[PDB]
Amino acid sequence: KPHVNVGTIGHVDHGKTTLTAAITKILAEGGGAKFKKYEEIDNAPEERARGITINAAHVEYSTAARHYAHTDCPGHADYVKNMITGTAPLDGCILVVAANDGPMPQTREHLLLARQIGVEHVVVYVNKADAVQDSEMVELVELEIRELLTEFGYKGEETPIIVGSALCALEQRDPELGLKSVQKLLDAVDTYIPVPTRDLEKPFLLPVESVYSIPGRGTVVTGTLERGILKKGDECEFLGHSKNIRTVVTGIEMFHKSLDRAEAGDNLGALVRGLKREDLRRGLVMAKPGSIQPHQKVEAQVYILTKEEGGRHKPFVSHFMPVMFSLTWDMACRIILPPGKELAMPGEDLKLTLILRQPMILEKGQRFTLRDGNRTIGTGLVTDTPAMTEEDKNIKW
Amino acid sequence: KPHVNVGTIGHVDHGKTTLTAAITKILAEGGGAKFKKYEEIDNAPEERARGITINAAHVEYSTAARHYAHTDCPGHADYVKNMITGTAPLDGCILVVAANDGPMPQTREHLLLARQIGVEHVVVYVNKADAVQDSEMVELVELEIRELLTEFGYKGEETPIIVGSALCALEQRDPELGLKSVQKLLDAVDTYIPVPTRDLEKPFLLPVESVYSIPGRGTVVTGTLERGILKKGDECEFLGHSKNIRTVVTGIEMFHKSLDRAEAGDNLGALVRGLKREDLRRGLVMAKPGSIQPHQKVEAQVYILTKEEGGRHKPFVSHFMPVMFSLTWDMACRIILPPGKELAMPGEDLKLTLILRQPMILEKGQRFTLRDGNRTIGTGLVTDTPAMTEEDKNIKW
Amino acid sequence: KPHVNVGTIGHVDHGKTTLTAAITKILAEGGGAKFKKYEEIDNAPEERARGITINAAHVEYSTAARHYAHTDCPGHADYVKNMITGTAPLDGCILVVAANDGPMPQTREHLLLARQIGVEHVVVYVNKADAVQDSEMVELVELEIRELLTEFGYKGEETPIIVGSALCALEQRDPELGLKSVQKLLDAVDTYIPVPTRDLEKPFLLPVESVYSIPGRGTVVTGTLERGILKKGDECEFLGHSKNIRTVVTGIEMFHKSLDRAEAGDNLGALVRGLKREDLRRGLVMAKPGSIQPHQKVEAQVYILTKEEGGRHKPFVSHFMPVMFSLTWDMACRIILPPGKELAMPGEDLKLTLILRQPMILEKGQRFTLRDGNRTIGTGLVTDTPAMTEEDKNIKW
Amino acid sequence: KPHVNVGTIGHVDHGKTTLTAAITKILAEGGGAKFKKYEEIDNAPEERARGITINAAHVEYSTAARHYAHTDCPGHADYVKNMITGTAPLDGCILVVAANDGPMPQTREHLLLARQIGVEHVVVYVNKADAVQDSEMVELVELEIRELLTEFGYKGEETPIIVGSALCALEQRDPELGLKSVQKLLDAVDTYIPVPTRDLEKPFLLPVESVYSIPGRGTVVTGTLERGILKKGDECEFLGHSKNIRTVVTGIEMFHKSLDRAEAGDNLGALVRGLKREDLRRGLVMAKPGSIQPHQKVEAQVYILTKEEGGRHKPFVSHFMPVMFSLTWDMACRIILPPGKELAMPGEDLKLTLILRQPMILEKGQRFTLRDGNRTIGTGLVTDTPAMTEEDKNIKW
Ligand SMILES: Nc1nc2c(ncn2[C@@H]2O[C@H](COP(=O)(O)OP(=O)(O)O)[C@@H](O)[C@H]2O)c(=O)[nH]1
Ligand SMILES: Nc1nc2c(ncn2[C@@H]2O[C@H](COP(=O)(O)OP(=O)(O)O)[C@@H](O)[C@H]2O)c(=O)[nH]1
Ligand SMILES: Nc1nc2c(ncn2[C@@H]2O[C@H](COP(=O)(O)OP(=O)(O)O)[C@@H](O)[C@H]2O)c(=O)[nH]1
Ligand SMILES: Nc1nc2c(ncn2[C@@H]2O[C@H](COP(=O)(O)OP(=O)(O)O)[C@@H](O)[C@H]2O)c(=O)[nH]1
Ligand SMILES: [Mg+2]
Ligand SMILES: [Mg+2]
Ligand SMILES: [Mg+2]
Ligand SMILES: [Mg+2]
Repeated sequence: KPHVNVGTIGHVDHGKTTLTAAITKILAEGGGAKFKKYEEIDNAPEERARGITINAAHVEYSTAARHYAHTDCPGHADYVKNMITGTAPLDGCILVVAANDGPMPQTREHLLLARQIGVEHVVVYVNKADAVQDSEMVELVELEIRELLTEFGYKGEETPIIVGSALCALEQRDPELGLKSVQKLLDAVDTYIPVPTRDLEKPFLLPVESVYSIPGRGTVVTGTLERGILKKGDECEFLGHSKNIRTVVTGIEMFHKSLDRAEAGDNLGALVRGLKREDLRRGLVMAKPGSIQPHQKVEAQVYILTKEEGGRHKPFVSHFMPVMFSLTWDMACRIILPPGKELAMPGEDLKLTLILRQPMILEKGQRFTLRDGNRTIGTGLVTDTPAMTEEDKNIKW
Repeated sequence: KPHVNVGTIGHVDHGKTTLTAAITKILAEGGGAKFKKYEEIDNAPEERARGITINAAHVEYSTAARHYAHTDCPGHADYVKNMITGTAPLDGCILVVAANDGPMPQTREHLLLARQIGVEHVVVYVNKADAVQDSEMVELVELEIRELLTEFGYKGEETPIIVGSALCALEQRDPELGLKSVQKLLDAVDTYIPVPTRDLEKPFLLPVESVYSIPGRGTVVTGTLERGILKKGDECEFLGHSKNIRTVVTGIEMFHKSLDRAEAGDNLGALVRGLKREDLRRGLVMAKPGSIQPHQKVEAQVYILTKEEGGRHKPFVSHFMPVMFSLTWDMACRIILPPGKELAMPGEDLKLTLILRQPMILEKGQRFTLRDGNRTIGTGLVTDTPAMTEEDKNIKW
Repeated sequence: KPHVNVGTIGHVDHGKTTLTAAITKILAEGGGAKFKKYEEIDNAPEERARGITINAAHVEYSTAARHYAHTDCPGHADYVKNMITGTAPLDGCILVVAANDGPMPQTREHLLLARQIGVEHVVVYVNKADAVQDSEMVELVELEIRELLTEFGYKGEETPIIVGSALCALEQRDPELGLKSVQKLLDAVDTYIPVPTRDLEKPFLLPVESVYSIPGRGTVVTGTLERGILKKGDECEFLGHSKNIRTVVTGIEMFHKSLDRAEAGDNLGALVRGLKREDLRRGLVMAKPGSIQPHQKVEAQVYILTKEEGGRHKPFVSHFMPVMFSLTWDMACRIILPPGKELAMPGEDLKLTLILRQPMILEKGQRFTLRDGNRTIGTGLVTDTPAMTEEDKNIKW
Repeated sequence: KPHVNVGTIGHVDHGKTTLTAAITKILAEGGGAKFKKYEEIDNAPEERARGITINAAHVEYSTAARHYAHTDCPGHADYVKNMITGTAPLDGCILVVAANDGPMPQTREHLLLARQIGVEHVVVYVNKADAVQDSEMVELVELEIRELLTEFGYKGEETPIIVGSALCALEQRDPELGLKSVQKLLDAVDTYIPVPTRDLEKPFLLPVESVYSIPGRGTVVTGTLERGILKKGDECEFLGHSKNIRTVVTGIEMFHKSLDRAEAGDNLGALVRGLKREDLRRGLVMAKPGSIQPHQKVEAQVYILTKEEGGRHKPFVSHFMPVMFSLTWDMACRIILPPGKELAMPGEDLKLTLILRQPMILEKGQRFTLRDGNRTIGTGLVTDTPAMTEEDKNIKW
């Protein structure tokens, strides 16, 4: 069946793990010798991805329509890092909000992060409906949630909100609160969360990994199509490093065979017309003409690694100038702390403003790492590509 | 129940009006029903919108779930002008493709136009299935349409494609091809085409209509919130006329009453901190900080008005410099004709590249008119905001 | 007295009309008929049926046992046209063969036609016995006739053969040859030619004349039961137009009353379970399931109308495509002329092969007309139902 | 004396055997139809028709006008299997109906089988008139029987119905009910039941037994002409294995001599023009062009043999592909238990739908066997040739 990656988000102690466990138990009830229990998921593995350690539980379960890869994390820190470091792909989120607590600070942070990483669809599970002494408490929280969703870019009025008790469901009790709510939840997830797509419909985008030439045929740029479809003869535009080159792809090569087309995910060699090897370089991005434009200024959510993770031992102030690695390029940039913030502490995550020396393909949602010296000092997510201020372009380098 | 605006699109003679008539007839079966017949719909009345005449038929029908306003136009020129002019809202399109003919030129243009004007979802009706013997043909056409959808930005694999005969449906015969296809079509419309929204979850955006001052209180900008929600105390940013002014909305007023918030559709006066009346002007756009960026170069589908439509008398050539009006602003721009067109054919639409003298809010899907002197010679839609090339700078006036 | 439709057949000048006149003469004595002189019967009135003109004399006479409607026609062409169109229904035929001339071409053609239209009983009158020198001739002709009878499907051995002189009978002379032979002929007719039946034991067959709906009850098809018995609750199948629809007849209505059954000859409305108006159309035949199979190709003896009969003025060639009308249906068909035949001349009858665009109920013995636009150009009788050939199926309409 | 195959049919205990015995006496007394007593007959000589067990009692007796091969079977199962396998050919049937019981289930089932096997003539013996007091009971039973006959396609109005007591005739008492009734029965039997005929008038049909070549002369197919007449020069068509080949019989060989014609029952060698040995194969049927059409779907009354008879010791579901043998061909088929039936128990007969991977000559009334491995799991009789559903066609073997 179609595969979908989802995850429970929401403030600590609201029931994310209980829901996840209840889901695995309910769906694995149609016969099953082994399925992850609460405790087994509450204490999840530690995945060291690029020096950063994040405790995350990954369970799999299937509905009558889709196979799901579900991640649940023990603490808020795991979510922040995980969502910013783009370790676990995500097509949709199950926002768990304990009825008796209502949206909490982490509830909002996760929503922001889910929005910023590209999640456009969320399903809300108002958990702990068993511990509620007022049905008034429920109707009120749903309203607050829909407004919260809209506040964070989601269609609050369209978002499915299921009310129930993940606990009752996990301990197979009071079906109207437990089992039923979870079924209603899974149904909402099957219908509201879109199935992943290789985004073949978006303008092709190919980060140039390398360049080479074949005597007698021309210059070839290699790379993996991150999205769209590249067709032989298609017009292309290379962007980055303060340059814009418009030409045509006269040939596509994969597995030593000439092809008429390549699609997102294909590692290919694109033969381009007229251009010579010195005209191109790793770092440029070949895209459908006019589909994207380089950005030199960006706002990004950035996790600053701790010394343990191999990052900085001390904080840094505005105008700190590490080198940003994103896609296949690397570019020097200047970090600008938010108003107030005088120091950027290691282990801390914040919304930073980054200005690259030269405009590069830096799309919203695009991930990057910051390196100073030979170590990674931060990992981030582009959240906005604000307009370069008059003072910004008057920056020194 | 929910109201949704839809319309049939596709190449002439593929069955758009027959399908429309079939739908009305079928949904007319019982209740307080008075439906329009083929002839009535085919002989679409003309309508004038800002000096531009268009033959368009409008019918209404409701499924069990929604009410629909449906637009069907006789000729291709009708759709081109109607979709570029932005006369009415379009939440979804019903792309009609005749099975024997397969996708044709107008099939492509309408899809592109639909995507450009903002239609995110279309449902496809492969018509005239009755006129085919080889289901082999139909299968190929469906595959072809899915690639076509993907080619134009729509999720081809996800798009509902219904095969049938609008004629059999209209003439109440061969139900598997007729009635049942129409029922499947309407279901798909009900489920795949989103209900309109006021986009309250999007970043607030307020095109400034005017500016005034209240002694002892401050400067006020007036305008109608185009999307999102504005709250008293919200940080805001004015964009346009090469200016980036960031401040805060300290007061929102409507009906001579102060408000804590306003949302899309509200015509309001927004009191802003610090700024003076000379610091602002009609044409600027007040938006959530960093949400949008002004553009100076844009690609657009532009309809060149006819001489009798009040358009220009002499077709203009590349580098013509009309004045662009969009939102509440006006700005000089330079036009660059498409590669392959030496002149802007009157009464014809084309893909122009326009460069504004100054960056202004010009979002994709945004409409604008081009005026030469006091007369409008073209009305367009932003389709892309390409990277401003070094050459595009060197151009003067 | 039961009623039987009979008629004389046989070669021109063999004595059909004289015999017919002799019969009325002999029966007029006892008041079982009004004597019609040879001259009155010979100068047969011209009649017009669906434009087709044929001269036929109709006389009525009664034997003590039955009442008879006797048809006698002047020329071979009248017989051919009459039998192909079935203008004068025949329950049995009196084959007249002149002993002095023996079986002739038309003797064979009439027996063949008689067989093809469903006549199963023929009594023979070997006429002009007064002109045969001896029995050898007669005895030999009789033998030849019985053999001929068997050659065309009849039981030559059981078939009554009366020898005599219709002329002697008519002129009341030579009692043995005349009077006695005619009385013997009539006795044989009374005995060997069975009274007509409604074929109530045959599988019911109801050509659908129209379809209508009764709110709260369902879809009703109307038509005249051509044969068999239809009972409420009976399973039925609708055949034709490449449709295979099986259901049950849940109601039978005639004279605005609900009936439990109807019989051949009844014009009724059959309420059929589950089907909607869209499922059915005039032209389909409702029949006992599996009782009949639609045919798409047939051989038929076809009379091509002259322009005076409203037909074509010019001959047509092989592959001509009129529309065949039979029972309550109409269907395009392609005509294939006989081997050698290069032109179908108006006023000519010939064996044609017709292939329908779609299989329809078209049985051997079934009649049809061929129309080109608004005029009937041919009227035919199905004589065989050959299976479709590979190239036949590969017909382009 | 002419020979006519006959047998009694009717519900159990209605007096079939008694009537049989009563028959062997009345004719063995006068002449030498040597009677066999009730017990002899009642305990019929169990016969085997290809493993298939059939307790059938055979008896011969003659009437001054004919010799008869009369068969009587103990249980319902015997008749079903006997008629389905056609082990004992029937030119006519003697339907026994207890006048006190009237038509019962088996009475109807036997009439249907009789019709399904081609029996066109039945004589009815209303038995046990001695057990009935009122004459109304009787006349009512006769009316019911005539309705029953008509219901099954027989001419209920002309079918001879004899009332009496087979027990009285047998025990020679009450001549009116006994003797005189059986005398009336036999007279009706001699009169109503016609004499068979090889049928030399239908389109020649030659199931191909084998193929061989005569170098310098051509390909020869051998087989016994099942019907019609084949003449040298006649055009022919090979049907089966979806290979429609047409040609001409350039030679006929029987008894090592070249003949001009051959007729039904003749085992011959047919030399066909142009075709090569590879072009033909056993199993194909050579027939007059268009005279017959291959069938890939069929409904049939199939008897599922019992393990004792060699059938699959277990029942089979609607999804089973045994191999079907009929005429000289063999073909894999998919059995489709009718909607409702979930299994096919051995020893049980039922209407089945059969889909052959290829269109073979399988006419209604044609017999076949079904095999699993080298075991015959069922024997059947084709009763209907339904159209292939677009579903049936999309069948993968
Ligand atoms: N009463 C009640 N307690 C619940 C429910 N769901 C979870 N809990 C309890 O709340 C605590 C935190 O739940 P847990 O799933 O670990 O929260 P997480 O941090 O979001 O994963 C545990 O003590 C759970 O047993 C519920 O529906 N009702
Ligand atoms: N055979 C067939 N003709 C159709 C069907 N739908 C429409 N048509 C015919 O196609 C022609 C054009 O249809 P119309 O609805 O006016 O096309 P439009 O130009 O797309 O509006 C008319 O002659 C219709 O009767 C269909 O399902 N089958
Ligand atoms: N000698 C003789 N002539 C006869 C007899 N019956 C008819 N004819 C003559 O044969 C001719 C044709 O007879 P008619 O009845 O018109 O033949 P039809 O064409 O078959 O109707 C006339 O001249 C009749 O008088 C008969 O029994 N004997
Ligand atoms: N009263 C009466 N009994 C009869 C008559 N014919 C047969 N029976 C009885 O009915 C029973 C069944 O008859 P049988 O010939 O075995 O029936 P079958 O199964 O149709 O062969 C036996 O007990 C017979 O004695 C009859 O004319 N009158
Ligand atoms: Mg947890
Ligand atoms: Mg139209
Ligand atoms: Mg005459
Ligand atoms: Mg018995």
